[PDB]
Amino acid sequence: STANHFNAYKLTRPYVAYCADCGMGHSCHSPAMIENIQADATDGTLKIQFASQIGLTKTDTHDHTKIRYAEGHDIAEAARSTLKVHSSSECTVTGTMGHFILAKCPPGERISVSFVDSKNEHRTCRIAYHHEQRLIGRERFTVRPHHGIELPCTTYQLTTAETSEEIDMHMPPDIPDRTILSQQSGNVKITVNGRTVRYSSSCGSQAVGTTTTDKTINSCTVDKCQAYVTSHTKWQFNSPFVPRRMQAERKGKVHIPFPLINTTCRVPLAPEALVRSGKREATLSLHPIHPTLLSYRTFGAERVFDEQWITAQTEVTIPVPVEGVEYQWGNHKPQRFVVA
Amino acid sequence: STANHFNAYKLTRPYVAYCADCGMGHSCHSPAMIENIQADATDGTLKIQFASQIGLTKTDTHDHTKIRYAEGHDIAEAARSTLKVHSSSECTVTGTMGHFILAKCPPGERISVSFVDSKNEHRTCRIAYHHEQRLIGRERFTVRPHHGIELPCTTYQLTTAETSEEIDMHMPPDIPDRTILSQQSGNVKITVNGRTVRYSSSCGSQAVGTTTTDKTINSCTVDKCQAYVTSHTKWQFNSPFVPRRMQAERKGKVHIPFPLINTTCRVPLAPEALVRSGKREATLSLHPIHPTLLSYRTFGAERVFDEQWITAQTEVTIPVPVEGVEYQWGNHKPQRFVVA
Amino acid sequence: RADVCKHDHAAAYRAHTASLRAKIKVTYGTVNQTVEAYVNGDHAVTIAGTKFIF
Repeated sequence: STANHFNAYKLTRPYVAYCADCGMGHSCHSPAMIENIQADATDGTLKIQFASQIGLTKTDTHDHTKIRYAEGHDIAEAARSTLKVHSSSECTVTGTMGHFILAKCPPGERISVSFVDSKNEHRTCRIAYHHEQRLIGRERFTVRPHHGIELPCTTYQLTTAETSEEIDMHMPPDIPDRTILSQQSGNVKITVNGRTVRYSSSCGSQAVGTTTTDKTINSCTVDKCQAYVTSHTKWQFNSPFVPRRMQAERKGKVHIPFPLINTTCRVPLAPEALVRSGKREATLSLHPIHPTLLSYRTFGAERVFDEQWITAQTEVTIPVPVEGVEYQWGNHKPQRFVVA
Repeated sequence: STANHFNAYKLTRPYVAYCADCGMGHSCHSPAMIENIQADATDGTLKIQFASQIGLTKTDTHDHTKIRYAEGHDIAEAARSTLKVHSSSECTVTGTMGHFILAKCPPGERISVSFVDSKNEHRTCRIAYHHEQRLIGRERFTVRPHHGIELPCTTYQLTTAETSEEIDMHMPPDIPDRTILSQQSGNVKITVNGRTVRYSSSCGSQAVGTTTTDKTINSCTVDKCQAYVTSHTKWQFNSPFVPRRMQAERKGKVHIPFPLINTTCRVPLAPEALVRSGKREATLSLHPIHPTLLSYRTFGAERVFDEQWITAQTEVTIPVPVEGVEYQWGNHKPQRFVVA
Repeated sequence: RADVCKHDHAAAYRAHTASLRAKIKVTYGTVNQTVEAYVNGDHAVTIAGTKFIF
């Protein structure tokens, strides 16, 4: 959920993942893999799944000094302002819950997500995400201030959760590698490790064993040491890049914080109008605004009626029948008239 | 030069640059000049030519921390973290060695180099370059991440150099000025300072004679005297601000960092298609991806070979004759069908 | 399914027959009230001295 979020943080330790685009050419086991871009909102605040613990505590302390994530040693810990959403510029961070970080970003088709608090020169990734502001109404801008807009809006939740729906984190697996232990081909050293390392050799009982216990290994393989990946008291969500080193599929639940509520919307009203009223037809002369989807629909018979995104200081002949038009040239009530 | 890069650094001292693009209207001899850009890349690393010893210590050490540079006195250097590249935003820093610095910038009108230690919050400049990534492939997005396709793309070399292409590390230069001297009104006083010192008086030893130290000339009017500063033992190439009236035309050796090799690119494959085959005509409905070209070309003596900006959710009737066609729409092998 | 499907779905209602519901302000002589009926012909607008059928 998101209420006493230490329990949801403290069920599993966070896990890092081999992303494919992570710093201009690299795929690597970053803690800044975008697990997904969850933007289910008319309000347009992206709740993207961080690869680390979204508000992850290194002792399970949900305090802004600890934005803890997947490191080599279990806490990739950093300063909680250290993230950076780079849509076209520094998108505003709105909060961190569980494994996801929610925030408003600038407009775009590709969003980068970075963390530098212990983050690797600001360890960052960059995915594609078509954050385009499809706002309601005719108008096309992010400006509340001249208060004319009172519309419905799909707002992202701004508080932490209680429980809305659980992403399942559990069952600490591994994913295939070659670099666990050390050995000269009959002289094997296996020590404590930052990941749950299975103990593998080329001959003998070395195949597995996710312990951090020191041992010498003979009668095996020089590259044959299979220091395996696993977990204990950890587990990723789904392992998108993320190899599945579980035997059985299972996890516990966690709520993506800020479940979206039906909020309002302040869209700006446009400039008012010009109505030249001649014979059988009206001319709507409008000056420009931020661009407006204006609709002139003739009310009456089989409906001669049009609508277009108008974007200049222009004039349109709304046809003025005996039935009349509906000139919604902007975000007012579109009320037309009769002949005169 | 590239391996012992301190050899090519210690051959020729760094210079200052009379850049006109220097801070929103003013432009003078700043250290934030840019000599030229290097665009040999399908990958598109701008190889900017930096005026300073960016990637060389001010003591001539191989100091990856010390982003060296030039003042009037030789070591006008800071940390390497003060180097910033802003094209339309903070582009990716790629690599630095001395006068060469390559990096992956975003889309932008002018690439802006900025040194910020003394150059007060990034004293820099923005030279005008069309940074448009001409992506190969039937599709056209900047997406590495999913396994879409490998493409051969001529990429810039991203390693340390040894030598491939000689920058003319020579031309002991000259320059213009008015201010190199001093004098208390009949005592013309020169000091040891950062100009290779010629004297130019109305007459005297501050009209001819050495300038690397203090010299007093009694009975000298202030409108007579003038200190001149030339260059020697190295230089920038043709002095793009750099008024090089030095009489000895002579060159030195420098190596451009990382000449390009045939690299790859993670090509984004799109969704495929929907076939609807009619009476000798075909209709491929394309759902949209990030925008690409799709080219319908006939099968036989010349069929209607047309291209199309595949940039939306639409359908195209590639007319599949008895001779047939080839439906290239995206990143597939474009083999179309025959009449059936 | 998407998690906002319960947050927001899309309705594809095949059409049945529909009923137009009306409201007549009546100046029924010196009576002056409003009646609001489903206009199918069965509802009797019990006016003050009125059994209207819209």
